[PDB]
Amino acid sequence: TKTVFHLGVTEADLNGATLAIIPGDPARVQKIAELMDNPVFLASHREYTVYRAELDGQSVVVCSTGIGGPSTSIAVEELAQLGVRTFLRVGTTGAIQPHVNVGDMIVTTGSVRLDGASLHFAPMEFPAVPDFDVATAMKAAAQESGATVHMGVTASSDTFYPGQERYDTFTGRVVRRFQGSMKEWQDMGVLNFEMESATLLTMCASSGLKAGCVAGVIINRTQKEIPDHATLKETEARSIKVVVEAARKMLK
Amino acid sequence: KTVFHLGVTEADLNGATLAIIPGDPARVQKIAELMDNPVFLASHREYTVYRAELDGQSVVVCSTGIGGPSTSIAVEELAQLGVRTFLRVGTTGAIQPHVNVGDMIVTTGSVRLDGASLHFAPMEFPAVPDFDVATAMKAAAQESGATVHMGVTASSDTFYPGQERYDTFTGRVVRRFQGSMKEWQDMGVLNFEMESATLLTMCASSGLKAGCVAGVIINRTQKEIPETEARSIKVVVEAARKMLK
Amino acid sequence: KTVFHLGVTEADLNGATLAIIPGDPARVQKIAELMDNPVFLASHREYTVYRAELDGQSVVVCSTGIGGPSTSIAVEELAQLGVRTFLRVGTTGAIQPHVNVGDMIVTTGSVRLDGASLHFAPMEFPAVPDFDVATAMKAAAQESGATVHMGVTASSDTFYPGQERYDTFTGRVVRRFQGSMKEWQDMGVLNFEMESATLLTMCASSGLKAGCVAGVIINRTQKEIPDHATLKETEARSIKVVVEAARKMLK
Amino acid sequence: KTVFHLGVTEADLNGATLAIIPGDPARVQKIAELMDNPVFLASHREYTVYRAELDGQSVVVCSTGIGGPSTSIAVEELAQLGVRTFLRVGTTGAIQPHVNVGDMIVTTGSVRLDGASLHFAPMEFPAVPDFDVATAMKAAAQESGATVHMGVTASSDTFYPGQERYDTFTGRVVRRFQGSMKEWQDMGVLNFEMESATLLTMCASSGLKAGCVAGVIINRTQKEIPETEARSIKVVVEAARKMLK
Amino acid sequence: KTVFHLGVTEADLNGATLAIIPGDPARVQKIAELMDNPVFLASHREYTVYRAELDGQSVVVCSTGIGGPSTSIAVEELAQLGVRTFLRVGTTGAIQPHVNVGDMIVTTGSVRLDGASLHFAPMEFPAVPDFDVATAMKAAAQESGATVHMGVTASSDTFYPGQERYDTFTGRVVRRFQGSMKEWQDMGVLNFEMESATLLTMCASSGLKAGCVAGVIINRTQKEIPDHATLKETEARSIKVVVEAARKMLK
Amino acid sequence: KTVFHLGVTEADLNGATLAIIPGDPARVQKIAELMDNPVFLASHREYTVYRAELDGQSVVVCSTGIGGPSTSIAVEELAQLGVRTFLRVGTTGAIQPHVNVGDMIVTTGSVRLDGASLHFAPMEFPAVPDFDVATAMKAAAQESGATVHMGVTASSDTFYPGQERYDTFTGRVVRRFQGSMKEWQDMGVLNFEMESATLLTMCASSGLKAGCVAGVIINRTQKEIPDHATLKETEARSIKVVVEAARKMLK
Ligand SMILES: Cc1cn([C@H]2C[C@H](O)[C@@H](CO)O2)c(=O)[nH]c1=O
Ligand SMILES: Cc1cn([C@H]2C[C@H](O)[C@@H](CO)O2)c(=O)[nH]c1=O
Ligand SMILES: Cc1cn([C@H]2C[C@H](O)[C@@H](CO)O2)c(=O)[nH]c1=O
Ligand SMILES: Cc1cn([C@H]2C[C@H](O)[C@@H](CO)O2)c(=O)[nH]c1=O
Ligand SMILES: Cc1cn([C@H]2C[C@H](O)[C@@H](CO)O2)c(=O)[nH]c1=O
Ligand SMILES: Cc1cn([C@H]2C[C@H](O)[C@@H](CO)O2)c(=O)[nH]c1=O
Ligand SMILES: [Cl-]
Ligand SMILES: [Cl-]
Ligand SMILES: [Cl-]
Ligand SMILES: [Cl-]
Ligand SMILES: [Cl-]
Ligand SMILES: [Cl-]
Ligand SMILES: [Cl-]
Ligand SMILES: [Cl-]
Ligand SMILES: [Mg+2]
Ligand SMILES: [Mg+2]
Ligand SMILES: [Mg+2]
Ligand SMILES: [Mg+2]
Ligand SMILES: [Mg+2]
Ligand SMILES: [Mg+2]
Ligand SMILES: [Mg+2]
Ligand code: NA
Ligand code: NA
Ligand code: NA
Repeated sequence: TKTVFHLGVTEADLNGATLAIIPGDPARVQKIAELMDNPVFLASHREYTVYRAELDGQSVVVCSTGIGGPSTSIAVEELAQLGVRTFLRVGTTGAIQPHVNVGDMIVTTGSVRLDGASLHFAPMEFPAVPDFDVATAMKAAAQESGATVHMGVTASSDTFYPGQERYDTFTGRVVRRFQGSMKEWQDMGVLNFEMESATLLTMCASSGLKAGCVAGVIINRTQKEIPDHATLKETEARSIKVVVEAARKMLK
Repeated sequence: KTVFHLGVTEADLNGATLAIIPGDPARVQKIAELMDNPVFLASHREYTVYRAELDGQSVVVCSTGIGGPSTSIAVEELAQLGVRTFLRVGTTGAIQPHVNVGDMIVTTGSVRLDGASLHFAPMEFPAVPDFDVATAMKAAAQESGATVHMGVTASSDTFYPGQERYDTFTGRVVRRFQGSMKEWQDMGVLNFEMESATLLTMCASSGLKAGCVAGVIINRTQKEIPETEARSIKVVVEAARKMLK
Repeated sequence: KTVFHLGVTEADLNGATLAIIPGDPARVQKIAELMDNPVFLASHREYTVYRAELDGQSVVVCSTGIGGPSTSIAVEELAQLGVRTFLRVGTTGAIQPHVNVGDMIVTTGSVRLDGASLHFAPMEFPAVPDFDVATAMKAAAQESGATVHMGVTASSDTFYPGQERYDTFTGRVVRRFQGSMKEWQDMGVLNFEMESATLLTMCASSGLKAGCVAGVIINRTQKEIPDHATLKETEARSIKVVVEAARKMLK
Repeated sequence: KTVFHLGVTEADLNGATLAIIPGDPARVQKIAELMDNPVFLASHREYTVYRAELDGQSVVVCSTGIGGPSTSIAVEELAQLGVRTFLRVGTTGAIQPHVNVGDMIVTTGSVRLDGASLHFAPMEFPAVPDFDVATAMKAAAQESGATVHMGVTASSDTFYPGQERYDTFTGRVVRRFQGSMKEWQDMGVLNFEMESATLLTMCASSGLKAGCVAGVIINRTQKEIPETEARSIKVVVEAARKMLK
Repeated sequence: KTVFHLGVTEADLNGATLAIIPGDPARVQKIAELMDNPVFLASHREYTVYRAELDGQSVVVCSTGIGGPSTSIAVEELAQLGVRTFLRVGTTGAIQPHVNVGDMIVTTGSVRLDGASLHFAPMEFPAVPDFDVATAMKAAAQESGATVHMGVTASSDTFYPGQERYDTFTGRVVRRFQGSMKEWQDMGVLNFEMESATLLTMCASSGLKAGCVAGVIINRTQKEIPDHATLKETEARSIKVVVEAARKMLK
Repeated sequence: KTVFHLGVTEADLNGATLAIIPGDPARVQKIAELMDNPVFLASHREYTVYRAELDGQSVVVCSTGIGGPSTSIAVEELAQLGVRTFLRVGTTGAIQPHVNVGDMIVTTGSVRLDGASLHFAPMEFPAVPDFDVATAMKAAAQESGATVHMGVTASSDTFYPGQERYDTFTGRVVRRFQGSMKEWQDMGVLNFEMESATLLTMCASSGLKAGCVAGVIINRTQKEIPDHATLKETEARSIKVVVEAARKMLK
């Protein structure tokens, strides 16, 4: 009966939803919801915009997370309090491998925990791993969209800048831990950087929740060509089509 | 002349070198309107950005979202655009029985229960505010008539297990955080929030001046889950006034 | 042309690029004989090596011994000899009440309670299998009629304190591991073994494809002493499964 | 009721709740004589203890020896005897080019390159001074006419490799500390000393007020191997005066 | 009365309280036959176990396999069966230019580059031998005419990256271990092997006496390919030495 | 040069390459006077420095103060002046019931509960004595007639919480140290002091020879007060022992 503190929704508001799609950007919430039936705005507070919709007759929540594990952890927790058990993350990513192209899609098979919030759920030795059904559904949905799909490891960083070894910054400095790190992850086969998967996957895998992450590649750190506008727009649309279809696969 | 997330240019800031950085995008306009000629600049994601004038000087107000990661983006991008001083305001849960709802806390150092701070400095580095900003915040807070506590803040990457909340879906907390609230209480830590460790470490190690003031809206010795906010933002604007040179 | 420990050459492998890597040297022949033309290659230390053919393709079977360190040597040396895909089968103790003796587990990620994984990637790197291998193992395991669990495996450098066993010489468990079985249980961890963290981390960070499948021999919430016929049936099914998983991985 | 190391009783302190804690036992009498009625109490090991009176109030002066471990014993045992406020004075090497020999530094937070701080709080906890003490030290240092810097201090369990000195027997520095001076410099750290991390962490986590002020006697951008000390103790006594009320 | 892996019972050990624990199963019989009435007890996995008699006292010889994890099992199960003293002999690669191939090393402490030691004691605990065992080993080593070095051994969960070997499948060494051989050299570390940290930490924290002696088979500052006659001489001497160290311990 | 803290020159040491390093400045003269021609060299801060002659050879006696940090300065500066061997003597609290006040402990390895050791070697590195110094100290200690224990010492940067003392101002002990005394006791640790981890790690990683010997004057497990005579005898015996250990180290 309670209204969760941050998301401002009740369990009844979710109309029985046990699955949530959790993009990063609040603006993307409506966009995902309208790919389903009967999208209804529930609430917007802070970075959390929440809609409900229906997919093959089943209630689905779409809720933005904001950037980063901390804000993601709140949304996932409060949704879980309200009965959500499956969380499908969709979000943009920078690829770091030359073979991954802008417009491709990555389904994370495990995340490098370059975050802090994951540690609030499990010690570092615990794997930031998706639920296998979710990863499988995301792969299938991504392939069916016509996308080129990569399964692999994602580096999930609490920062956009030094943790992704960006030097074009105010200080131009990167702390010792992250100096040379992009090359190290590249050499280790890591596909991409984003900022939420380690927290999400660790939290869920250690809490009896099913989670997975799919991402559209919007830049490649190894390509000094500017991503074409059309490809990006197409990638935006494809990513959310894919996550909704992955949700469909998870429901039945 | 652009930044990746904030959607504003250096020109948009009209020479501002100080930012007030609340967490909640909805607080941005409220803070801006406490100043002169507030102007909406941009809103994208958790980042709503206004400018206003305070004693004739441009000040930026920019929300951070919850947590170190989104905060770190805002601070970096504001710094790219010339901002050098960052005044954090927000709400907080006190963990000391003598710190009351409505009191204000000015953080003298943060327990780094975050990940992003480590992306700027190793854990041994202190998450401490710039002394002038802390001084200005204490003065603004005290001058307002508030009851003000200076001290250590536990700054957590989570709202729930890292602040040892149990009224949660799993109802459990990982080993590291079991008993942690009592430990911080024993150690004299005043309060929990989610951004100061990142902000203070990032800034103290990057030649930026930062500080945090917080309004206490719950006492965790009383209960787990929750006018103070209005008073806090008046205080931070006065702190900004004191920082203006 | 030579490796330091395995005592086999690239030529001995006859072009094999896939290895099945059980823990027990005695299991190697058993696995090899599920395939065509099994040939004993070498046995040195804990490394017994056979080759066989699966649908006309050479497959190597090589034991790892117990633990990440000896596993890491075998994987490295096999990789030097051209092996790129590693299918681990091994016995395991389940820790979840709902995971029954005789069930099978395919590891989706390992809790890195080992040291050797850190020699390949820092702790934040996930000990996760190659998705194709995990998919092949799940399919093989399910097709066999087994009850199959996908999930997290706690992978320990010890059998005793790191798996929170107290019935030991000292009866002591270091602080780090006191209460750890309950913690992993609460976190949904399915089982304990002693090699997957090393194997999965090493491979995932080295451009090698790896996965682990295991037959549940005991459940820690029940008894430590397995029933002989049950164990035998589980072990036989597990090696049939890993061979079919290899079949699925063949190109 | 005589503490294990310091060789004094609570009665010996005549109600003092403030201590000045230099490192060198020889400085103890020198600080004490800046106050009224200095009396020698005890000398054992590196711990020389005097009492004196400052504006009518009893103050203890107690040396710490070099390093967190010996400092921790002195602070603990003084605290057992009623001391609640600890003012550290000492010498320091600056690592910033703009900080000059003769300048003073008031530590706003310490990089915890020590071990004893961890015996009081985990590394995440900030080695930060009490704000009142830091404020009093700044004011006292300024009023002496000293050039004063507020900022972060790297506090090392060694004088040599932990301060990245190479003119040593081995001439080498362990991986952790190779390039560390430059890293701290880049992060805006002002100086190196050896006690503040322990002192500040211990006190901040134990309900004790502490701060550190230091006279710069060498600039490490200039050389490795090293009036400043006279003025420094004047300043710390004046900071003590400000703390009393 | 039984154990989980070694396949021997307390009765099988005939009251032995001392074990010689080589790494290689094939070395077990070679050690046992230097004593009286050697008898094969069991061979399961990497664990080959013999008993013999030394000056009228039963001694067990039990291989460990490679690595701390398999070693920890052997030590634990032997301790369950009454063994209290563990003498490790094994081959090693020296990293100091002044330590020659054919020299012997008695470990005075190990750099804990392993994971299993942490399952017995946190990292700050010293991986230290029992002083009587180290003393006996030094004496035995010296009496054999060997050139003997007492000092620190780096004990790695891997043979390859943890010993900073680059001539590998990936040719990569994780950041932690890049430059590590030079660091250990500069710190006076004598040699690398893969079990002593686990063994010494486990034993020193569990009321068991342990020590490690090793013959230098290669020097990393020289060549990786040992000369056969030199290697054979060194290995023969090492097992003679460890049996004499056992004699000294049992006196 | 005159070293910065110790205030002595190389010439002042008259060729000494061995130092006895007690903690307490007041103990320096007492040790020096057990030898021939004791000469006061300097006193600054916690560093009182004497020279004396032992069998015609110059020996330095230099106090360290309490704790690794001040110890590290003294060892470094003496090493700059040619000192290569460092014999630590002091008193200690035992934590094992079988260790009696008046017994002596020679440290075979230290639990690194300090910070300064990390400034010389990472935590994995063992805080272990030079074998010759430990051997000499054991011999000197046993020849004195004392009961001598060889074993692990817990070396703490604090006297209070790091030794799990609760009779303190806050009565609080941080999580890391709660239950730690029982843990070290169960791991066979003999005693607590506050310098050995730093000293041993520093020296063992820097090509310096060091060891520690200590007289037991308190036992944390015994609720009886040791009498004056015993304590006096123990203090005197400890320094007689360290000087005899120095004699044994002279070349
Ligand atoms: C392009 C890119 C996006 N992201 C994530 C961060 C934000 O959440 C979002 C937009 O930048 O996508 C990265 O983390 N790294 C990248 O290189
Ligand atoms: C009331 C309260 C707020 N906060 C902070 C974190 C977020 O920035 C914001 C909303 O929860 O306030 C806490 O961290 N803990 C609390 O108990
Ligand atoms: C039954 C069982 C096996 N194992 C693994 C370890 C060895 O690799 C092998 C033999 O015990 O199986 C465990 O790790 N835990 C268990 O509970
Ligand atoms: C000059 C100087 C002093 N100190 C401090 C530590 C001791 O407390 C004291 C003696 O060196 O002064 C440093 O740590 N570094 C320095 O460079
Ligand atoms: C020669 C050599 C052996 N060893 C150990 C590992 C194995 O246990 C055994 C065989 O290689 O000896 C090393 O660890 N490093 C070496 O350089
Ligand atoms: C009695 C005792 C002494 N010590 C050491 C610390 C000092 O160096 C010296 C005096 O207390 O002896 C301990 O560390 N613990 C003890 O229990
Ligand atoms: Cl998004
Ligand atoms: Cl806010
Ligand atoms: Cl409340
Ligand atoms: Cl097996
Ligand atoms: Cl001083
Ligand atoms: Cl200078
Ligand atoms: Cl061997
Ligand atoms: Cl002493
Ligand atoms: Mg660098
Ligand atoms: Mg618990
Ligand atoms: Mg059941
Ligand atoms: Mg069942
Ligand atoms: Mg030579
Ligand atoms: Mg030679
Ligand atoms: Mg506790
Ligand atoms: Na956010
Ligand atoms: Na001292
Ligand atoms: Na093995």
